[PDB]
Amino acid sequence: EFRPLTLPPKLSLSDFNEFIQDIIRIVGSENVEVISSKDQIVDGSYMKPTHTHDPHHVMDQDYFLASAIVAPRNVADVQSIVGLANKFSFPLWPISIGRNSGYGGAAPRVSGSVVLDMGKNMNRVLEVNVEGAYCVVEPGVTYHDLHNYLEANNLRDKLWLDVPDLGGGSVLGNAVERGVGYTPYGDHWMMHSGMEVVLANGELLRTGMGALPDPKRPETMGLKPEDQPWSKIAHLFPYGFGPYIDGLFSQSNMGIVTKIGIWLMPNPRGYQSYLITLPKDGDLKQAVDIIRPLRLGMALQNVPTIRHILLDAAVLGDKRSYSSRTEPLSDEELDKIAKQLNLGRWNFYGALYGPEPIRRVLWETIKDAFSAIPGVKFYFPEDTPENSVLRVRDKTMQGIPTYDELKWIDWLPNGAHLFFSPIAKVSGEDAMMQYAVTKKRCQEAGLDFIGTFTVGMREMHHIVCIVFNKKDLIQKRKVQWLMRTLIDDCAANGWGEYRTHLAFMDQIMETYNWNNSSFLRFNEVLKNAVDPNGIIAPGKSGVWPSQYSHVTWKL
Amino acid sequence: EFRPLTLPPKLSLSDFNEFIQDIIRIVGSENVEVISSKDQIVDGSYMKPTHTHDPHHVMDQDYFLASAIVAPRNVADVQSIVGLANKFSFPLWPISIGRNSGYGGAAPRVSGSVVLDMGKNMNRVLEVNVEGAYCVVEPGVTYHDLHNYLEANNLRDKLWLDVPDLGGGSVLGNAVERGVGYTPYGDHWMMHSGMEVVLANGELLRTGMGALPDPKRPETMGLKPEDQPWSKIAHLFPYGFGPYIDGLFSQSNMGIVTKIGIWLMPNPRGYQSYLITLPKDGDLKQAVDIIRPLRLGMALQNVPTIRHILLDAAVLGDKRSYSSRTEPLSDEELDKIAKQLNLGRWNFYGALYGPEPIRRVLWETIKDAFSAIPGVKFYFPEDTPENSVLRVRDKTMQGIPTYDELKWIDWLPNGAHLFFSPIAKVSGEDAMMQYAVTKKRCQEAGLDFIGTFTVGMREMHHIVCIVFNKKDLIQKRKVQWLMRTLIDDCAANGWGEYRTHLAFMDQIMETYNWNNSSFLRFNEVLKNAVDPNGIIAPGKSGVWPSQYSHVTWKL
Amino acid sequence: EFRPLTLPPKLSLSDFNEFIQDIIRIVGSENVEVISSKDQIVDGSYMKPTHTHDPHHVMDQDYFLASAIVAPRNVADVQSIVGLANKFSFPLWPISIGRNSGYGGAAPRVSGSVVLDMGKNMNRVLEVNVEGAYCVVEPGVTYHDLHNYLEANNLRDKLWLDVPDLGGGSVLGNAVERGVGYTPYGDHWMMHSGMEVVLANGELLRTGMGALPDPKRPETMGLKPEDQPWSKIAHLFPYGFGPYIDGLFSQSNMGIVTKIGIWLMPNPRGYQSYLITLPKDGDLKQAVDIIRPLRLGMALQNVPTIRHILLDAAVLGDKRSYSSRTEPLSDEELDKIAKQLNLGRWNFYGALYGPEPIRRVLWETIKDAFSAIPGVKFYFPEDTPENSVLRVRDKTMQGIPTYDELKWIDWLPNGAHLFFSPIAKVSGEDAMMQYAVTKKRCQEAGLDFIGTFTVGMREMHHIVCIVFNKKDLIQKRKVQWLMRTLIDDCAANGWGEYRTHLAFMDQIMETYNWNNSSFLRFNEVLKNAVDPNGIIAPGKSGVWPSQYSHVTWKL
Ligand SMILES: *Cc1cc2c(cc1C)nc1c(=O)[nH]c(=O)nc-1n2C[C@H](O)[C@H](O)[C@H](O)COP(=O)(O)OP(=O)(O)OC[C@H]1O[C@@H](n2cnc3c(N)ncnc32)[C@H](O)[C@@H]1O
Ligand SMILES: *Cc1cc2c(cc1C)nc1c(=O)[nH]c(=O)nc-1n2C[C@H](O)[C@H](O)[C@H](O)COP(=O)(O)OP(=O)(O)OC[C@H]1O[C@@H](n2cnc3c(N)ncnc32)[C@H](O)[C@@H]1O
Ligand SMILES: *Cc1cc2c(cc1C)nc1c(=O)[nH]c(=O)nc-1n2C[C@H](O)[C@H](O)[C@H](O)COP(=O)(O)OP(=O)(O)OC[C@H]1O[C@@H](n2cnc3c(N)ncnc32)[C@H](O)[C@@H]1O
Ligand SMILES: Cc1ccc(O)c([N+](=O)[O-])c1
Ligand SMILES: Cc1ccc(O)c([N+](=O)[O-])c1
Ligand SMILES: Cc1ccc(O)c([N+](=O)[O-])c1
Repeated sequence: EFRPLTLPPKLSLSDFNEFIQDIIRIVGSENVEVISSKDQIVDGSYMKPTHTHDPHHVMDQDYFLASAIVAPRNVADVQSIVGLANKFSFPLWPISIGRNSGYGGAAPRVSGSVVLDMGKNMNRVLEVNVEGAYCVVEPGVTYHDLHNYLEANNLRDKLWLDVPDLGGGSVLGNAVERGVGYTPYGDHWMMHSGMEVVLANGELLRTGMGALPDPKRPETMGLKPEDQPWSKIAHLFPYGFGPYIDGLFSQSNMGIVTKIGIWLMPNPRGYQSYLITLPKDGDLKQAVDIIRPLRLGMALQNVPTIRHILLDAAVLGDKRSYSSRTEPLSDEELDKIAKQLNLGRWNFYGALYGPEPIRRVLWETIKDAFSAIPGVKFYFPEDTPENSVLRVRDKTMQGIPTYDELKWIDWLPNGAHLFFSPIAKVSGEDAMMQYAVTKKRCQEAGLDFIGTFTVGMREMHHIVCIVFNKKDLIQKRKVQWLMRTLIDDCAANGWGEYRTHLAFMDQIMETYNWNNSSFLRFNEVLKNAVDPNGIIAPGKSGVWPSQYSHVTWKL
Repeated sequence: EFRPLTLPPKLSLSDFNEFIQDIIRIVGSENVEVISSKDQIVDGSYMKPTHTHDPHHVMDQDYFLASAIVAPRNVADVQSIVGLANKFSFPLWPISIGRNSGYGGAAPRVSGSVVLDMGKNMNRVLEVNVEGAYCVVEPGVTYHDLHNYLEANNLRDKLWLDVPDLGGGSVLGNAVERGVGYTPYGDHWMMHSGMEVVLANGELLRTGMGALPDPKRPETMGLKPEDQPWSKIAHLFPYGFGPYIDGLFSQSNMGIVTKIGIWLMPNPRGYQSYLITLPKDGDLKQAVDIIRPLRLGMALQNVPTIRHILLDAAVLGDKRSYSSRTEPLSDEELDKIAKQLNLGRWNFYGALYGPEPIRRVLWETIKDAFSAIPGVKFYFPEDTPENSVLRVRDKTMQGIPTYDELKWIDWLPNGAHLFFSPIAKVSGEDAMMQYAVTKKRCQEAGLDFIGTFTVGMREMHHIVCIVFNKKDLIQKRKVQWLMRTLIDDCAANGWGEYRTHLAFMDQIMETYNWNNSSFLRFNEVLKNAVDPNGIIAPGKSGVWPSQYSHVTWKL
Repeated sequence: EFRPLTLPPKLSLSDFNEFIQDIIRIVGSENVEVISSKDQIVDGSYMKPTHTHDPHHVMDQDYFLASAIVAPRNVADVQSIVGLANKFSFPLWPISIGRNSGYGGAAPRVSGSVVLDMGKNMNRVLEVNVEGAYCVVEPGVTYHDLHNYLEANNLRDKLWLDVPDLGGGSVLGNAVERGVGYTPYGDHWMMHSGMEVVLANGELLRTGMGALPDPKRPETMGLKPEDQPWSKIAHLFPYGFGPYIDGLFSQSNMGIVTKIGIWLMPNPRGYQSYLITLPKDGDLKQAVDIIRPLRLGMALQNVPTIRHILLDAAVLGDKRSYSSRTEPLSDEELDKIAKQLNLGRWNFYGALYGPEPIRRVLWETIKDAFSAIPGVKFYFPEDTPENSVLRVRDKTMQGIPTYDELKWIDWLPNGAHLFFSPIAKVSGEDAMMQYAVTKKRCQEAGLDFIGTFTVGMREMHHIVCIVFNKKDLIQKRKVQWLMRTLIDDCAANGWGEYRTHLAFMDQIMETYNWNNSSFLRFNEVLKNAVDPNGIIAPGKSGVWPSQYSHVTWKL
């Protein structure tokens, strides 16, 4: 194609054309796609995501957007595209699914960048192994896809998938990002083993035991490396020998991932989701403290989650379906909605897995522990209305994907999500302070507070859900202001953020400044050593190649 | 001091002297120690380890040995020593305890290197936190030290330490090496969070949330960075934000570690070790298969271990105390010794943790499962003689360190350990093949086979114990030959090794050659980028700085 | 000499010795002085200042301190010392007087640095010219010295010196720093013309018209450049032709200044100091607003100053001589002390200069303007007790130096000054907000607020006087905390600082970060271009040469 709406820094249209001309010859025109005009700038839907920019844009819609899109047919193409990118110093921005909304979606940090759609063609579930209780996968496999594959193959009785709320995302895309999930296998990054990735220099590289070569059998002769099988231990033990480099690949521009090993929980032989509604707002504090020991003690098995009242209601209804009021709902109004829905001002969803004797025993401990809270009330999914959030999480908590939760994005008219995500201690006092600070700022911006803690062993990801109408420019600015201020306040109180949207990766990296930004400095060193040309996703997590001046690029 | 018995490559005695002269001015003479003569080359004891070379030398005793030794008083000294090392391009080789015997002990890969004794002065238990259920520590803290600290502080009822067999090693030294331990917290590397290390350039760097700075209070003003407190989440969540670099620090020369966060298991409120003796040699196969599901299913909680007959006997007695025979004992003789000691030809030690109802239920499942094996017999520690290996592991399985196990090193006269450690699937067929291959080679070398599997979730570390008399030069050569051959055979069958001795790190790295040694190549890139001068432990895990020619150095 | 208590970064004692050995050969032993021991670390007095470190240390006393001291005999030596410094890459830190206390005194930012005492030998008043109404001077001339020179020469009737509070400082040292003074000639940096300085490369360079060479007369033949006379216009017009580089020399490490032109106010033919006591604390606001127009309108001629009550009392008495209380005095107590001393809660000192008709007219306007304030009261020096602060400033306001003001440093036991100095608008509202913020933080730290505004045309330097006992380590930390917090708060409100102490130049430079620290980046470029080796005062104002890593050095 001819003229992109915008282009990478320091490059002529003459060069873009020779570059794109060459890519089309490689992947064929069916695969390439140049962004020539506004009618191309459509904000999709979660069901059919837009690969050109951020769907949930806090900033201008056309702010971050690609010059083109390119779907490699397979690994060889990636190696090739990468080679061309080096010739032109054209920036790439890889993606498996494009489903990362609330964190910038498919949009690239630096505009005019070519977006590699790793997912379109490399869609394959490469392997599922019952004895090893794991599988292998390409960037294209969403959670739903895997679930079906297990189900078609009747393997669902043998092994369970762990899954985040909405089911559409890339299994590996979410993994590299360290996204959370609900079962005992909830920490996604923790559950991987052996990976494969294309370096900036286009060379292939497996990791961990992935490096020990599978011995040569007559049947495997002549295979290209990307097609060669993995050795037996590759997916069973992550460490390998020597330095453990896998982390360099999480949340970073060090290289493009092509396949990845992921564990799978054997069917536990027992399950029963549950609920415990906390009556008061202040109950958040005692509940957390009651939880701390249950988590360390292994009473609570999976990643449970304390949900705010509005989150469950957002799933059940629009703000309009509850109040004509155009401002943050009052504590009074919040108490009222809970009475309508039968929920507490906070609501703890969780689960039990195992044979009955284990389950019965755990259930006692849990129920007995939470009783210290006046007014607590325990419901099983059966015990609730056929639309309840519980009936839904009951599936999420057992590997069944769904999409019912997107409904909450609809609280305001033109829904658009934006996640603020500070980490917080498994402490009632710390959790209480974080909530208050986040709430007041929200009120200042005119937004309803909404969030959910997701309980890790020694920590909790506090996930603030900023819903906002994507067409009110004023609200957007208030929102940008909201984010930036929240970042600084929590920072000023020991709180970090585990992930964020393109428009703030720079600010958040800056919070990580102990010892004069020593951490970032070490990374850039690794970065430039690995990708001299800064071809791969420059600016991810705030790491900039030497070519990009921090003055022009930071934000 | 004046003249070291050997010196680093490419360096004058004139330079060694100016270098050492300067170090003495920094750390004071009490801290430095030059190796001038043979009387200095004493092979210590496990209780008082030698810092100058390998105690268990398969190779010549004086092969790998330092030019001097230097104990930094604190972090500032390390930064300083490092700075001098760069001026002279003198190679450093860090160590916390020196306890890594069976993997080369305190000896450096490249001879004449200065050995940093990080442990002598930086001995402090920096923190223990009950709510977070973790602690922080300097290189000097051994497992015993921590246990006492917990016990002095009466905290032992609140939190348990995880511990490897012998208790003397460095808590962090073993952690960076990814050493195994017995409780549920057995995977040491997995249990860390937040670290601190000195880069080749001497700059400080915390990691993970360690990077988010603790807000400034009047009390903490003026503190030097190394003395500054960590932010609240630092030890609670390992990921931080951006690339997860911690692995670059495991089994590698990327930098020197100064402190490290480590988790601690809350007292489980229940415990009972157990034993299950497998009668026949061939029972190894079914036992493994019976185990696979129990492990994934969480029936088996901690890292259990299948011990070979001779290992338990070595603890109970010398080969001489069982046979005047100078060659590998026959299967007949092996069957006989088991009858004497009441053990099976294989013996599964493990444990249960939790309230009685959980414990009772698990015990049923386990006992019921293993019964498929004809002749199995279950003993509790009480049910056995007051010297039994079980009475010992009962302590190991609950965080109590010991030293009773060193007795096995004594099988031959001049005991000397050497660990061959291939990883193997949690499969009876795979486990059986690995054992046979390892045994035959052992027989070829005239050595008794001895080993123990240590069961991970999806894998098992097969630990071959090569005992050999450290004074028979012939036996040593047979042993070198043994190792090298075993490395190649297992390689030729998909088997890797998770760790090894200095004399074979090069060979083992070479097994990891998928795609033309792509893995090693990526590392050297990272290496040279990070330490231009190759000052830090060159050759660790086989990674060589550009200065060392692979022709002269590899081995 | 042999061994300095500390040394510059990256340097051997062997090198220090060869370096110092060579300097001694140049300047002779009388001039050099190595710091070998603690007895050398004496905190002097203002009358006999210590050249080795900070007298008023907020930080550890021995924190910032030189390796040695060297007094060049003349310009040639400076050029030479500089040349040696380049060979060794030894850092220099120039100073004229050492009188910069409350900003770190004679101490160097980077420790172990050699301190050039420019003042000892280069002490000469090079010229005084009545028609041009200016003079020329070396680094050694203090204000008192110049005053005497004028007075010996009977020139005092012809021209007046402008002078800061205490009279001991270097006329040029204070000028390059942009220090303030009391007469109409109060802006010191503004009053200079033509300078001379030694570049990092040791080359000489005059500036402005200083560059146009004085034509050659037989009498001036053979003169060395440093001894050559200036052309006629050199001291009369500052701009010269082409880029105006003089500013590169203010508050920066660009080069060492050797002489400098400075204007002198012709005797005005009339003078009368005055006072106006504002009764209430809140009167600060209206007073400022009444002042704004008087300043722009030229009613107020010199740099007047609004003094806080405690400042005048500190001069009159110790906190102990007013209250046994160990904490910040109450507003009540403050009102009481004013009644005792006859002063307002704020007190405006200023002056009139000119023939009587001008003076009479101005006096009316001023008196009439300030009357809008209820309770104001106007005193002439005559109208007050023979110890009054007014009797003192009456001299300061006419070029007469004094030392009476040091008495205020004595408020606490071990007096030690530390200046916080944010700039503020000539507005009652802005001035009021700044005062409140600064006061509350002071109260938080347990310190009495004390300060004085010094009124510029369109702005006011708010000078917060942090007195603190230099031996209470706790108080010191509270103070460090005080400074750092004040810096951030004022920053968060548009307020900058025109100068500061070594321990905070880095933090303050960071406040100046518009557009991604663009300002600092531009400077480092200029820095490294000019001094490749970073020999000259690295870290001044936060500007670091490329050799110093920002991670290790910043603070
Ligand atoms: C709207 C929403 C989002 C959401 C959620 C609930 C709602 C209502 N619940 C989630 C949850 O419980 N846990 C979670 O982690 N995320 C959840 N989200 C956010 C989002 O939907 C998911 O995180 C989703 O998995 C993200 O999208 P996807 O998984 O498809 O990722 P992507 O679009 O490919 O972007 C991935 C990013 O990582 C890097 N990347 C991706 N692929 C590669 C390859 N092959 N190589 C290198 N880097 C890669 C890119 O930087 C890209 O930005
Ligand atoms: C003889 C023996 C050994 C043994 C064992 C049973 C017997 C009878 N059981 C073990 C077990 O159950 N699990 C295990 O991991 N090891 C066991 N061993 C072997 C050995 O005793 C232990 O592994 C022991 O912990 C190792 O010694 P130590 O822990 O003291 O380690 P070290 O002497 O300091 O050497 C550590 C190596 O790692 C690197 N290193 C160490 N400190 C640093 C720092 N600060 N910075 C950077 N790198 C560091 C070095 O490369 C060094 O070689
Ligand atoms: C305690 C105190 C201080 C004070 C004051 C009242 C009291 C009670 N009143 C002052 C006032 O009204 N105005 C003012 O500007 N300062 C006042 N102070 C602070 C201090 O006493 C004076 O500012 C004093 O003039 C500073 O000391 P001095 O003038 O002697 O300066 P120095 O010791 O030489 O340090 C100068 C700095 O500038 C750079 N420098 C100095 N000479 C050179 C040369 N030749 N070349 C290059 N740079 C040079 C150095 O960086 C040095 O740090
Ligand atoms: C809904 C949601 C969004 C982003 C996250 O990171 C997340 N989590 O549990 O980690 C959950
Ligand atoms: C005894 C021993 C020696 C080395 C190891 O690595 C080990 N392990 O369990 O990992 C156990
Ligand atoms: C007393 C004092 C101290 C530092 C200054 O800067 C100052 N000034 O008027 O500029 C006055």
